[PDB]
Amino acid sequence: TYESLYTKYRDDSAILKTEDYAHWTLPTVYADPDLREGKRVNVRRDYQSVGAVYVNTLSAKLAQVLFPANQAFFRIDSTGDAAQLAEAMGAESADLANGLAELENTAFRRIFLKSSYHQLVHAMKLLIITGNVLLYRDSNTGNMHAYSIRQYSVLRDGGGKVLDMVLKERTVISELPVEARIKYRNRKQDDCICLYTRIKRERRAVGEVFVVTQQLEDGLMLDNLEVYPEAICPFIPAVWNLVTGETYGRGLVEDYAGDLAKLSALSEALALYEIEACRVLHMAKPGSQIDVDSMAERESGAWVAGDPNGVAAYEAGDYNKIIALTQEIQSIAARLAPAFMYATAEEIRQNAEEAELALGGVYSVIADTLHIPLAHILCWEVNQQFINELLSNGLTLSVLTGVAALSRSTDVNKLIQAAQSLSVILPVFQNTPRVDPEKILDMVLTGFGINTKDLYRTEEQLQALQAAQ
Amino acid sequence: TYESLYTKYRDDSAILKTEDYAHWTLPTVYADPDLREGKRVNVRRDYQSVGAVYVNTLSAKLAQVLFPANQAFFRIDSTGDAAQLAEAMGAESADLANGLAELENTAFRRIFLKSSYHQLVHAMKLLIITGNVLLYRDSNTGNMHAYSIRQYSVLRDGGGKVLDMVLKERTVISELPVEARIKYRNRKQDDCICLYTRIKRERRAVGEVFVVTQQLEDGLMLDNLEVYPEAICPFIPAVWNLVTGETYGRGLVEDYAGDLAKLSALSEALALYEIEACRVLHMAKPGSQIDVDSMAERESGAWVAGDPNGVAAYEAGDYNKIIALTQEIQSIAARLAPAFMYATAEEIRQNAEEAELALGGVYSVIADTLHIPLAHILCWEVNQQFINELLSNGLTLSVLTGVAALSRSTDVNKLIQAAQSLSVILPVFQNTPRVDPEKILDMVLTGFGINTKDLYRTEEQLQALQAAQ
Repeated sequence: TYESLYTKYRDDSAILKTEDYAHWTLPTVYADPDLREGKRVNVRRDYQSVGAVYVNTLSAKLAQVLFPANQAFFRIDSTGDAAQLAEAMGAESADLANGLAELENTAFRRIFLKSSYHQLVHAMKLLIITGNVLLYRDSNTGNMHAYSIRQYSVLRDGGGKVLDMVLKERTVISELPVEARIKYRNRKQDDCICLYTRIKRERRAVGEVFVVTQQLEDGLMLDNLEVYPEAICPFIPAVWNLVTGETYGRGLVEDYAGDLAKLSALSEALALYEIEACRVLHMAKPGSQIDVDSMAERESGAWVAGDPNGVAAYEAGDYNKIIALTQEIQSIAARLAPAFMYATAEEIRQNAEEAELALGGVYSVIADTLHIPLAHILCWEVNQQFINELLSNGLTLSVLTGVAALSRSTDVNKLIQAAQSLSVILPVFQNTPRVDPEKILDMVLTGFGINTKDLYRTEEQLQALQAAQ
Repeated sequence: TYESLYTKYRDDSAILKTEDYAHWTLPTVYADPDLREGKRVNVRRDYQSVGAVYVNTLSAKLAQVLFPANQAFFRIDSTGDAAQLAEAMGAESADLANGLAELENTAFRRIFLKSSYHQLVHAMKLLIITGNVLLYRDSNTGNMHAYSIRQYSVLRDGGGKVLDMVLKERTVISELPVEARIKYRNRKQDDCICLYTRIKRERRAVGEVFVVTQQLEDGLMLDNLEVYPEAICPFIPAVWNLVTGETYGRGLVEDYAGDLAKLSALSEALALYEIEACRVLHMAKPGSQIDVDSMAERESGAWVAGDPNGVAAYEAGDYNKIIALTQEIQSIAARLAPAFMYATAEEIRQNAEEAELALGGVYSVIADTLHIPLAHILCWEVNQQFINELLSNGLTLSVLTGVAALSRSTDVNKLIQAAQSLSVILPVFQNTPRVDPEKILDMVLTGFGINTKDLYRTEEQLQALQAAQ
């Protein structure tokens, strides 16, 4: 009876309010799937297209910053406890730094298989306009899909923890498993049948757990029970702005509804004036001597008798109004521009920082709510054994995010500077025997923020080098 | 009776609505083939030509970005499972990297044989204007063809999976096989006869399958049964924008119909004024002393008696209206410009990124829906055995797309930078024996994102080099 839960957990007020926001920017992203059965039903548009362009540009731009195509978007600290991390893979105490880097480098490419990038862009659009999205990642094939709030509903506490979810989907009988298709032997046409999925949180001895099950419209279960640890669950609900106490988030467009509402009416008035500007009439002045028939029926080049100014073109003075309205609309549009950001790894650094400045602190929220689970899922896909050992014991991987994934990104810059300075300081002091070069080295290296333990040689290596002479 | 299915699967509303979009941009691309039998039937044009220029420019530009002429448009990851991939070709563990690169480099040239590029451009036009296209690739010869929704119809579930298709085509009796031409012995003229093809999805033990069959108008089958795995099917339906629940997609032009509709009327009014500006009349003022006969019939150079201002040229004041209308039309046209993008491998990178920014996230959709099957088809054409082994077992090739085919494109840039930095850091630290050069190497290389396993020498090679002394 998952239909009962699905209906119970909905919020009609938010669904009804979020129609205008879509109507002002991109109506086709928020279309109701329950009013159509495979045929077009018309969708109306608005008198202005500024919102569409702004939203398209911002959604396209956000994808490049969050998911760069030539470097990983997450880093592993590993400073917590190297013992267990090294014991899981079975490597030396120092080879962990190389192994983690190899895993991170080889893992992030998996996000570009089987059209995931397009779904990511669609999810960004959904988050910007409606502020809610559910993301499903299939490990067997490598494909993803994004859903709107018209196909799912969630339940959470006052503290924000998600407790339950239900998802609706439509299909046909031919797609069902052989076990369940023995029933419904009649009516084996391409008739549509609904399917429901439920995700529920539960706790076992070694931690919390998510349980997945499925059911048809008429109560019948379909087995397929699966259990995942909370860290590697394939379902990811996300929010843009979440007011404490509520269940669903809010979008960026909701903060700027007044300007769009004030712009649509001006656009309508401009359209009315432009349509009025298409009257082509010629007026014959009354009280003037003219020969209308000859003027209107003679071939070009003839001579006629009458005043050379007895006929004039219709004039209403509506051009100045168009000129005036255009300037006001342009001024409002320009004033709205900054809010929507309309205009080597360091380039990505600066772009992300400027996105932080423009958005106001949501880039960090998006990074926090998306980067953490995807990293675990991809790492599990690339190496099952290593993650299985970590989850069974209870401890979990540490990941850095929030414009802070520069752990292995821009350390070479801090080494180049040290090398440049060491080439200027050491040539001097070579003659003076009172200054120890080792202390200068140990001061300069630590000054720039480099852990000397990853560069200095061990005692055994020095002894071997001295012996090899 | 494939005619019944063909008629059943059509959507008349979309077909009737999509006429205006073609009429505003390029009427000849959407002409009905069932109203003509080999003779011209006139096609009407519109008062404005902005849409035609914009569509031509965008369609021409899109082809260069998607299908560059001097590098492959797809890359193979191979990180999934090198065991089976190496076992299929019969190569070593490390020679796979070279073999895959060779295959990718030698495969992509096949797209330029026998006039495929023109069909690709036509398909891009069709996608932009109507948002639907069916693409057929013939392996025997190397030619392609593109069809509009006036010649085919498709069926899909609520989830978007395509289940069935039907295609219509016209020909003559002389083209039929000898087996079927024994019938229809009479009427062996060049009379036109229709032909129908059906593509249906079905599942067998080792995966899903597509079945192709043909039939004439009068029920008679023509044999030619063929079976393809779903991955290497030669038919590819595509969409530009697909609203969940519906069957056919939507085009880019549909988002900007209001501006074009508002522009056509202004163009008509401008044409009316321009036609009015062709009245050449001379008016003889009433109440003035003049000698009209002498003025109008004497040779040039004569002297006449009369006022020097008794005759004036006709004046209606319609020039200012032309000046005004031109500015408004130009302003609207300029405002429409950005939406249609009107204005070394890195150049292609930047061009594709800017296309991503302008379009709003469709470049990725087009790449996802076109690159994946064409890669498999071309690879099968260049090497049948390798693909046959992979498909029989069940596993499939992994391909990267969505402005993410840079796997083997721009790795040399990340190596040049490392080489430049290594030439500045290693000259220093040569005197200090406390810093190990190997650790600096292993840090700098991994910092830029290079898998050291493809550069470092193995233990055996080092031993051999040491012995060779």
